[PDB]
Parts: sequence; C-alpha cells; structure tokens
Amino acid sequence: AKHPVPKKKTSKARRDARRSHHALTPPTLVPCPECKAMKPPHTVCPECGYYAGRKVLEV
Amino acid sequence: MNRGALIKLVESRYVRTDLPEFRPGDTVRVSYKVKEGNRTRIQDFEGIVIRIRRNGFNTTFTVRKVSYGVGVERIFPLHSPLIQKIDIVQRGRARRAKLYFIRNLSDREIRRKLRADRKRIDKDRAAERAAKEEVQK
Amino acid sequence: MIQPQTYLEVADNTGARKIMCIRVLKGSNAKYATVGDVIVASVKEAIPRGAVKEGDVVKAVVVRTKKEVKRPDGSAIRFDDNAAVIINNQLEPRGTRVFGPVARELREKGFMKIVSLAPEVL
Amino acid sequence: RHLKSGRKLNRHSSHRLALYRNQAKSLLTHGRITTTVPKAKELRGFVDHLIHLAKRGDLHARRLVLRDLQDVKLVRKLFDEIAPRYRDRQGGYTRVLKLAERRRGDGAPLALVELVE
Amino acid sequence: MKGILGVKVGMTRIFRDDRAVPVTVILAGPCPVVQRRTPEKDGYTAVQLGFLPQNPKRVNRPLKGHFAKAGVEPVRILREIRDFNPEGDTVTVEIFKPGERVDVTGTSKGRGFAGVMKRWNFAGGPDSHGAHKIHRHPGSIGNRKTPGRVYKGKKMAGHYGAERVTVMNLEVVDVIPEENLLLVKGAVPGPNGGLVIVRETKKA
RNA sequence: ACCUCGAUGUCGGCUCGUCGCAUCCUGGGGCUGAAGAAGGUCCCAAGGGUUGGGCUGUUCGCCCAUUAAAGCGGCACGCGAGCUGGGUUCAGAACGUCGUGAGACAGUUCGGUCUCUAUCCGCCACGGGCGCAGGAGGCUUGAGGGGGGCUCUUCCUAGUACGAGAGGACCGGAAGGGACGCACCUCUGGUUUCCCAGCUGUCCCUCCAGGGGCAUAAGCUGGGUAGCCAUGUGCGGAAGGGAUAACCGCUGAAAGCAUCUAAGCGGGAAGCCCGCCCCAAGAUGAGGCCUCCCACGGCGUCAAGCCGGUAAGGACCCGGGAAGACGACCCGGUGGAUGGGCCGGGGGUGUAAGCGCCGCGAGGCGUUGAGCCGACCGGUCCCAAUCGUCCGAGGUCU
Ligand SMILES: [Mg+2]
Ligand SMILES: [Mg+2]
Ligand SMILES: [Mg+2]
Ligand SMILES: [Mg+2]
Ligand SMILES: [Mg+2]
Ligand SMILES: [Mg+2]
Ligand SMILES: [Mg+2]
Ligand SMILES: [Mg+2]
Ligand SMILES: [Mg+2]
Ligand SMILES: [Mg+2]
Repeated sequence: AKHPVPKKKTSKARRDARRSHHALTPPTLVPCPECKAMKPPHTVCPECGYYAGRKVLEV
Repeated sequence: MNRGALIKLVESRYVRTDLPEFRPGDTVRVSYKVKEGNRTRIQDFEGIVIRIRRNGFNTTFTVRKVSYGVGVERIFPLHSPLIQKIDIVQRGRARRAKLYFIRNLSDREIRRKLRADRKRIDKDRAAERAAKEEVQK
Repeated sequence: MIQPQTYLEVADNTGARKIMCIRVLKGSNAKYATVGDVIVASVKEAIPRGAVKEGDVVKAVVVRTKKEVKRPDGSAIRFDDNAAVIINNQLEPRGTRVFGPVARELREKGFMKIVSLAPEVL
Repeated sequence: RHLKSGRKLNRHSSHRLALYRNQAKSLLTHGRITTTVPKAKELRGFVDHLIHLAKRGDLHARRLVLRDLQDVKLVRKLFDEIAPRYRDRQGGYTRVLKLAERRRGDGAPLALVELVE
Repeated sequence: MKGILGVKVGMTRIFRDDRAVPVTVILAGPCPVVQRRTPEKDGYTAVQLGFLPQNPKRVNRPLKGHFAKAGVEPVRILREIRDFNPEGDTVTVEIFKPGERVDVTGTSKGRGFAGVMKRWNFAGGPDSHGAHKIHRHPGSIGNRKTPGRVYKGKKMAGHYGAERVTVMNLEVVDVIPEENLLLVKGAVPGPNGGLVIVRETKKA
C-alpha cells in the first residue's frame, strides 16, 4: 500500500483514448525474385535461397 | 569539400622548417622574444623537453627548467614566430613518451634515468660535421 | 588559481614562509587569482622575529601558480608551487630581497620594483 | 548523451571482446553462421582484420591471430586454406546477409554471416 | 545588411603582430544569386543563396524548376538573407576585407535529452549527507497551495541543442580569393561541417 | 477561533525561483548649515546585481576580509508524493527541581526507521491524427511570446574650474577588470572500459620463446586521438530612435501684475517601448513568394462520398549521422562513398617478433623511431543499402 495514487477510477473513454497509439502497423513485405512467395525487404525467403548466398532447404 | 583538412594546411603559410629535430627525453634551449618592458630580449631558456603535443601546425612542446631552486615548466608552440635560434645540447633515451615524474622526482635520480642516448649522438655528430665537407668543395 | 584557504609560499626576505589566502583583491564576488594579483592572507608560518610574525593580516602579491599561464603570445608557463611577496597599501614590497622566478605578468602591472630585483623573469 | 564517435555494444567489456573472439572460431570453423544483426554488423570488422593479417606472410601475424584464437589447428586452417582464397582482394573478406525469420520467445531479428567466397 | 553562405571546416590559429589569434575557417565562396525579394511583390528585400553543388540524383523536386528560373546550378541547400541587394551574379567572400566585424549564424551541437544542471547550469546538490537520490535532481519547483500551480518558463529537464545560435562581432583575420575562404575570431557554433551563415554585425 | 481529531509534521540549511517597494548599489532631480569633491535630506523608478567565511540547531545577531551594496518583506515563517532529522515535546538513560512516593518539568545531556511504481491539473521536452477549400517541394514576413539588461578601476582633457593651501571636479573620450549569459576545441587543462606499452601471482596454448584468461562490473600501473566539458577560448550587456516619471523651462490668460497649463511647445532616468538574440501561421485570423503536378473507370438516380489504378511528391525497407529515449530531424541507397573492410595522411603508444653481436647473468646493443591501432581528414565498389511494396489530388457557393 504506497506512494502517489490514482484518485478516481479512470473512465472508459479515458482508458481507451490513451490506447489509440497502440494499434499494430501490419508487416511490410515484398515478393521473392524467383519464388511466388511473400517476404520481407532485404531478406532471404524460408523456402528459396538466392543467387550469391544459399539457403536451400529440403523435402 | 573532400579537402576539409587540407584547408587548414592551406591556411598554414605561417610554417617554418629551420627547426632541428628532437624528441621527448633530452635537453635543449630556445631563444625567445619578450616585451621586456621598454624593448625586447632574446631570452635564452634551457631545459628538458617533457611533453610533445603534435597536431601538424599547432604542435606544442613543454620545456621544464629548474631555476634558482624552483621547479618550472614552460610550454611553447613549435611554429611560434618568436623562436630566433634554437639549438639542442644533449639527447637521451626515452623508454616512455611523456614523463610527468620528473616533476615529483627531480634530482640526481634523473641524471641516471635520462642516460646518454649515444646512438643519435653519432647521428647528430655525423651530418653536423662530416657533411660540412659536402659544402666547402 | 588561488582561492581562500590556500597555503602560498613566501618568496621574499620579509620573514614569513607560508601564508593562506583570505580573499582575492580583484573585485566583489570574484573566484580565483592567478599571478599578478593581490590577495589578503594571514601569515600562518613565519621565521622568528621577522617583520611579519605569525597570525598577522597581510597584503601580498602572487608571483607564482601551479596553474598554467596562457600568455597571450600562445606560450604558456607554470611552476611547481604557489608563492607570494608580502606588500602593503603602498604596494612596494616590504622585504629587501625576492627569490624565485617571477612571471613577466607582474612587470606589466606596475610592480616594477620586484621584477627589478627579480633573479630571473619568465 | 553519447555516440558522437562510433561503436555498437552490449554487456561488459571482457564479455564483449571475448564474444568477438568466440564468433571467429565459430566462423572459421563453418562459414555460414547465423547470429543477430548487431552482433553480426560488428563481427564483420573483427574478422576481416584477422583475415587480412593472415593474408600476410609473417609469423608475427600468427601470434596476433593466436592472440584472439587460442587454437592453432583452428588457425593453421585459416592461413594455408582460407587466406589464399582472398588474395588479390583488397578487403571484403566477410559477407553478411539479413535473414528473415526471428526466433520464438525472443522476437529478435536474425542474419547470416558467411565468409564471402 | 550584407550576407554570405558558408560551411564549417574547423578552427586553428594564425599569428598577428606578435600574438596568437584563434580563428575558424569556413568555405563560403561560390554562392550565386538566385531569387531576390521585391518590396513590391514579396514585401521586403532579401536574396536567396544556395551552396554546395550536387549532381541531380533526387532533386527531381520542383526545386529543379527553381534553378532554371535563374540559370543556377543544383546546390545542396539554399537559404535567404534580408536587407542584402547585391548585383545579380555570384557573391564571394571578397566583400569581406581583413578588418570588418561579422555576425555568424550556425546550428547548435545537439546534446540530446538534457539534465537540468547541464541544461541550465544548476548545482544538483550534495555528494553526501543525505538522500543520495538528489545528486542531479531539480530540487523544488513550486510553493504550496499558493499559487498552487507551477510557473511557465520553469527551467526543467529537457532538450539542449539543435537550435539556431547566432554569435556576434567576430573580426576577420585574412581572406582567400584563391580557394574562397573566410576566417574570424574562432568560437563559431555548429559541428565542423554544417549549416552556418554569415552577415554584417548589427551596430551603427 | 469558522475551518483540518481517518496526520495542518509546527526552525533553519541545500537547490528553485517568483512577486512587492516603504530602495542597499548603480541612474534621474530638488533643498541643503551644498567652495570643490564628499555628505545629509527627500521626489521618480525593479532594469540588473546584492560575495565568500568564523561562532552555535538556528533563521536573528556580533565578528573576519573584501565590496558599487553586502535591503526588508510575501509566497502554509515558500518549498520532506524534492532532500535534510539537525533539534525538537515518543518508548531508553542520567543531572537539577516538586511530592514519601507513582511520575512530572514552556529546564538540560547522549542515542533514537521520512512510504521505488504520478490517475487528474500544472510544467519542462518530444510525437501521431486532423485542419489550414485541390495536392506536393523549397524559401520567408512577423501579430504573439520568451531571454540578457549588472558594475568597478585607471587615464587624457587638466592637478584646469573651485579653495588660501591641502585637496579637486561637471560634460566628452580611451583602456583595462569582476561576476553572469550563449556558444566552441585551435592552444591550456580533464576524461576517453582495452588505443599503445610496462608488472606481479596463478592457470592454460606447446617445453624455451612468444601469447591468452582471472585477479571489477578495467587486475594494476604510465601516456592518450577523436568525442564530450571547464580552469581554457571567442563574443554579449551596448550604441541609437521615439514617448514618459521626479525635476527644469518657453509662450500666456483667466486675474491690465505673476504663473510650466487651463489651449500649446521643449529638455528629461540603467527605468516604458522599438532596436539585440531565440520560438513562432493550431496567427480556425491557420499568411506571403518561387516552382512542379493535373479532370471521373464505374456506383451512389439530384447530394456529402464510395469500390479501384496514377501524376508531381511521400512514406515503407535499408545503410547511416556531431540527430536522437521511442518517435521526430538530416545524408546516402550501385549514376552512391552511408556503414564495415582496405590504403594513405594526422595522431597515440614509444625501438614489435625474429635473427645476429656482447655478457657465466638478469639484461643490453644493431636491424629500429621499429611493431600495433577506435573514432580524426580523404581516398578505394571488397562486403552490405540488391530487388521492390504502400499511401496519396482529380479543385464547394453568390
Ligand atoms: Mg631584473
Ligand atoms: Mg552504433
Ligand atoms: Mg545480458
Ligand atoms: Mg574482468
Ligand atoms: Mg557536486
Ligand atoms: Mg562656505
Ligand atoms: Mg531595480
Ligand atoms: Mg584536450
Ligand atoms: Mg557488482
Ligand atoms: Mg564580457
């Protein structure tokens, strides 16, 4: 039981207006040079590989 | 643009070169101009060089002199337009760069820590004199 | 740089040998005192039967400093101590001799009589 | 504030310098290596320097690679097997590629550091 | 009021008669006339100046139209200067004779979020005696119920730097018509390579 | 004694100021038992400033050394969700005094736990949405606001005015200081966490040599680039313009004289306002300028918009920064030098390892100012910003 303290139960809008700045930016992405896959900028897709740096997975 | 530091050097027309070489760990004297009240003197000031702060043009060196029972130090800039003559007197082995201990421990105990770097002596003694014959012919 | 409660040495035959500053004589609310400046000191140590004995309230001029001295000719100069010469309202020093190097700085301040009897000026 | 010179860091000095020393071993033993982006972005430099000393032919260099690699059989490999493959190359002796995935329970980004070949 | 556009390269020192003058060096030459300001169509007199050429590698902005409307060539950035109506050409530092006083305006070094001491030269508090948690804290901001609030303009913790900081009455040492340079009394703001503008000193 | 018996914690100090003026200093003016300077007295005026210590809990006060002065007062005797427990009127203990007592004292002494989580207002800073009658890039004006304003000493005029000497000026001009404020790294001076070297003990690589770990979260020590700062540097207060306060006049009547006011005019303070510096168009009054972009595919039967691809531009992503808590601001994205690597310059540490010579030796000497290298200044496509995604106008009315 201590120091500063809320005085009045923060209302609903009160609680909610703070939370506008909290919604998530959806992930940005590009399509793979070769794959028909969707993939981040400046990345290596979790299926393909590249053309100067492997990734090549398996069956 | 890509000359950012050449600019300062270009500003360095105030550059001399008749300065002889040396390095921390040896004694030397300068000769300096002081507004001697009514006039100006050549204040010969002989001592040990202690620190050397290099930065191209504004490179400074600090000389220490024990005068009349008082440990003094004196800081001069290399390209100072006040150095008439300046001639070394002796050279010595370094082992370290700066030497802020001759401050505390100033005595005969420095007459054994200095020691005569006789290597550069021959070097100094070489071009000083044997190259005089490479002038008189 | 010399502040109150700072044992200076004594550079003249005035008698004393170690004094502590009280206040700087360079202005109202002023901080330090490099060379060439006058201070009020209290002789805290002095040769027996001198002209200024212990526990006195003197006026002395500072001629040394363990701080550096950015002389306006670029050059700099420093000593291994702090030393003053005891003077008076008449400014002229009260001893009959001064020893130790004294900075050029003083000569400009009209303290001619000291750089006159200087053993070496720097 | 700070950062007017230049560095990347985390955790104390010894840990940091030893970490840079453990990767080189974990690099020169494999090649393709997957760590975190900033741990990698600082690992390129600590490697090439050593690689570049090894391109030199001087046992001086070895003891300066031994200074960070306490295992000869990890460095005699580096010399007479790695360093030649980078002769006639004025630098660049390390590739680093951002990955794409990111581990569970950490959310941290990942990247790959393969010795360029 | 005269004016010229320069950039900071650093500072060293020259020597004068028999003393060392700390200076600072600035590249300010190639500033071309661009757009002026007419007391009839704009409301005042002021001359746009650009500096630091730059090959058009993004400048596809309408700023490309700005330079064709005056035969100018692509500059990095470009600023104005009031009460300065020179000749529709290129203005260099050669209007600055070794003697005039100057007024430099540059950027401030950004010192990030700041402590109230550092920011306003307070004293923080003791190193000892009590609390420990007050070695660099503000220490008291108000009274009590009267007035009850906290004043405006109250020096509190925040942000120091990145502001326009004008300094005044620096004197020119020499000037270089060969490589286009300007030198003054040293203490000029800004990092060694940033925005910095020069103009005559307000006086008589 | 109306307020607080579910805390009004009752004196100062540390920082942080703010206001008041009945003014401490500086400024302006009158009378003076004002020769001169100096002084006293009062009228106007907060602009700025009002030192550091000794003594005890002290604010109060006496003192020290200075000083242009070392002003008084309000803000809960300003300020414990900022600090301070120092005392004060807890529980312990002892001295004095009252009762035979248990205890008591507006007497004394020693010791004696001050609550990490700021909900709302307030404030210092920084952002997202929106708006600014189409959209975007860049450059500016200044309604409005804020900040600083201090002050001594010396000198020429001239030891002239004045006074009998001593003393000793007004107006003007010049130079030097003290503090305070804004910026800076060239020098001075600090740091710089592994940049360089030396040293011990131990444990390792590999026995010698050489090298690594640990002894901090550096093992210790000596030096230190960049960067950040003060003790160091540069600059500032101001000059100048107008209107005023106290005061001083000119013209002149009411009131055939007089009068600064009742019509009217001038001089007049560091004080008022411009000038100086900084923010600033959220200046719903939302500005001004230059430039670049340009219709409707179809629904909404008339409407304000809608479900989609664009322009100029922007963001996203990246590499990054003397920019920065995120965010924001700025440079660069293969036409590029943004980061890392590498080269060289600066610099830092100061003769690397090896070999050889010398010494029974620890060690020294030549290769050697060698070896190593973080930022600084530039260079070089060697590695990495490759590839691309997303947003976004289609111009209301008399
Ligand atoms: Mg003499
Ligand atoms: Mg970094
Ligand atoms: Mg950790
Ligand atoms: Mg450790
Ligand atoms: Mg402190
Ligand atoms: Mg009389
Ligand atoms: Mg006032
Ligand atoms: Mg320094
Ligand atoms: Mg610990
Ligand atoms: Mg000043």
